[PDB]
Amino acid sequence: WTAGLSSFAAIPFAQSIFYRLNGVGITQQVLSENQKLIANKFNQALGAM
Amino acid sequence: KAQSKRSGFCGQGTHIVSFVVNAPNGLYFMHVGYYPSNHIEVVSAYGLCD
Amino acid sequence: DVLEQDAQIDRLINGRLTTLNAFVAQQLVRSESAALSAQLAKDKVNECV
Repeated sequence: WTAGLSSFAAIPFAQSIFYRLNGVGITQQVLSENQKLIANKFNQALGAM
Repeated sequence: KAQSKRSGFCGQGTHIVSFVVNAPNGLYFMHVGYYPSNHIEVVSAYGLCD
Repeated sequence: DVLEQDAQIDRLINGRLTTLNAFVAQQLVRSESAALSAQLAKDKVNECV
């Protein structure tokens, strides 16, 4: 979680990826919630590796 | 010069202030380290939407 | 003959110890490089991971 600093959290890993992605790239929640395959695209890259 | 507020390059944990004094044939550092030493589980909400 | 063999043993011992000294020196350099790389690794884990 971007908001949490040096603290334990109980969130799904995909939600944690979204918080990091929002900080890394300025994409609005509507833009992030479009195809919803953004995490799947990461999985395809991980599978190729 | 300033609190690190980042990865702990200096004292373990958050480092409030660090003081440096000369050492024989070198420099000795005395950073201050904050340790929680206790954790209590609290259920929390992501604010609210209206 | 034993007297000549003892002289041959002497030079062989001198060669072996010098080769061991070079091997130990290389290991000492490797350990110093490992300490620097381990410090880099700890910083990398905290900064990126």
